[PDB]
Parts: sequence; structure tokens; C-alpha cells
Amino acid sequence: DELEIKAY
Amino acid sequence: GSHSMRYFHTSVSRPGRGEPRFISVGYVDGTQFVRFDSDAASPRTEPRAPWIEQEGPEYWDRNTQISKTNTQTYRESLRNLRGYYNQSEAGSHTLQRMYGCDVGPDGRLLRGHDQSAYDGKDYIALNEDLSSWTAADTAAQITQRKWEAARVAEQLRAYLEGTCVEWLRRHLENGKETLQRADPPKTHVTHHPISDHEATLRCWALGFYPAEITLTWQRDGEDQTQDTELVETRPAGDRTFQKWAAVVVPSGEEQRYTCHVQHEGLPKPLTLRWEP
Amino acid sequence: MIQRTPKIQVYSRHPAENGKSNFLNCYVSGFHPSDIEVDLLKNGERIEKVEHSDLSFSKDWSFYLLYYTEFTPTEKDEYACRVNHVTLSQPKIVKWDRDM
Repeated sequence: DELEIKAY
Repeated sequence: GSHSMRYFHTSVSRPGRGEPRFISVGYVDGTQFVRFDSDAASPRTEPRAPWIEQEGPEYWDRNTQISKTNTQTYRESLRNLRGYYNQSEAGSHTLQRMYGCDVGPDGRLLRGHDQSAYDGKDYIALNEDLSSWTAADTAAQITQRKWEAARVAEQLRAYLEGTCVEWLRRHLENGKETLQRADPPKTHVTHHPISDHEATLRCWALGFYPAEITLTWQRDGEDQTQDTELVETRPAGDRTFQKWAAVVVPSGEEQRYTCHVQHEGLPKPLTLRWEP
Repeated sequence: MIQRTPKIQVYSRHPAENGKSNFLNCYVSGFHPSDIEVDLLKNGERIEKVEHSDLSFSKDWSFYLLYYTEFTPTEKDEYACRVNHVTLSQPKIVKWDRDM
């Protein structure tokens, strides 16, 4: 799976 | 030998032409296996290698949701970075991220990666410790503070040491016949006179996988780095790669030049000469 | 904005044999930003429905794409790749040479 990233 | 799973994220704003496009492509080594494109008619995580197709609907649904969420997150982030750099709303900007894991022959984690760039320049990167960040500038320091405050490095470490390597090992097994097969280069040397004084010797490597290769020319047993023209390794479109190396030699001195080839698919390194 | 102009290579998937169907490749790489226009040309005219790879990038952040199409090379036919990018004032044409 991919990762759900956090906003910069 | 060693293996990697890497995802490559590109988000591009386009003021006056809608919201930013987000595309994610996933690779195991040099083999792409998934894509997601926010501009598609119906954006979905889609298979791009045959061995991934066997994954059930749960895989595709789960990854599609992640990518749909990431689309919005990257758009939010592009807005934020525009402000961090005091940039106009008129200009187009690019946010890229590469992340993933490397494992050894034993399948154990060698290291993880999470690097970002803005407008083609390093922006912020997770250090190899998977616990701290390197911010390129004061804008990126804002991101770093947000991520430090919110435990982002910890999330990345957990992902990279867990989910990432677990999925990489699973992919490597499902696609073992290709992902764990090194195809050697087919090699030959061509010759063409430039003038009465000189000729080009070009050493070819075709049909190899993976892309990593060493192609060098020696004269009298010594490497000819400065005088060698190396083209960038290029994809053939059948999973394999191509490369050549060329040196300009004085007429009649051809046999003083040897091309050397190292590649994983070779039982032994090769030494080639022009065979007239 | 520092932008990077595309490198261009035009070549065949398989070794060229006149009258034998093959694939014509135009590999554009090293460019930034990612928007780029790539045409494959047969005797100066644009080939229709050329396919391409999904956008990705190299370790230095520069983008690469492979554009490709079926072709059957002959002695007479000329093939080329025409590339436009924001870094280029005019489109750059790179001819196919079965020795490169």
C-alpha cells in the first residue's frame, strides 16, 4: 500500500 | 539481490486551468506496477504490471482512497507553499515526493526514504534515522515544525518498517519470475570512421534488466572516463534497458581499446573489442 | 524558477530490420517543469495515437517520459521526434538514426 501523507 | 519499493508523487498547479493534477506511480526496482492520475476520467489506482493484478478489490479500493485523499492533501500543500514563498496566484508550481523502502537479499530493511522537492529543488527530507528532518530553507522549516508537532516522522518510520517492507516482500514473491530475474545485456561494438584520422567505437548494451550497469572504455588497460561519451540508460518498452558508450580513437589504434561491461545478469564481466 | 531543458533520444525497441515491424521510441528526460509536447514524425508528418509512459522522475527530480508507436522501418522512410518545452524557443527535432 501507499501512505496517506500529511499536509506541508 | 537488493530491492526497493518506491512511490513517485507529482503535483502541479495550473492557475486558471482548474485544480492541481496529482499523479502517483509505484515501482518495485525498475518495474512500474501501479498508477493513479487525478486527471483520469475515473481516477483509480490501476495495475501496470501483470503480477499485481491478482490482488483483490480490497487492495485497489484501499489504495484508491489513499490516493484520492492525497490528491486533496497535495492541493492544500501547494496553497501552503505558495504562501511560504510569498508567491503570486498566477504562477504554476510543482510539488514532488518520493518515498519507500529498500531491502537486502535477505529481505531485511536496509533503509527508508521520504524526500520532497518544490519547483525542482530539495524542500524537506526525512533523515536516514527516520526520526528527524532536513529542511532546505525557512519555508521548509515551517513544514518541519508542523510535522514535528504532529509526529509525522514516527508515522513514516512505522510505515517504512512495517507496511512498506511487508508489501515489498509480497510483491517480490508474486512477481518473482521477473522482479527477481536479472537479464544480461546483449553486447556488441560498432565502428565508424569520422575522418581519415579518427573513428568512433561504440559499445552497445541491449535488453538488460535492471537498469544498473557499468559500461566503460579502456585504452591500454586504463579507463577513458573523460573521453568517453555515455548516453543515459533508456527504456526499450519491453521492461528492458539500453545504453551505449562511445570513444573516438585514432585510425589503426582500434585494438588498443576495450569495452568493459558489468551487469547483474552476467555470470562474469565482459571485455569486448571491435571485431573487423 | 530554474527550468531544465529535455534531453532527447530517438531509437527502436528492437534492432532495426527494413520491412520488419518494430517500435519507435522517443525518450525525453532531464526536464522541469513536467509539461512537454512530444510528437513522433514519419516523413515530417505527425503520427496519430502515439502512446506514452506515466509521468515519473529521476533522483535529481527531473522528469522522464517514453513516447512510442509501431513502425516498420524502410530505407526510404524518415522518422523523427519533435519536442516542445517552455525552455525551448522553437520545437527541437531529433532524427532517428538506426546507429544511435
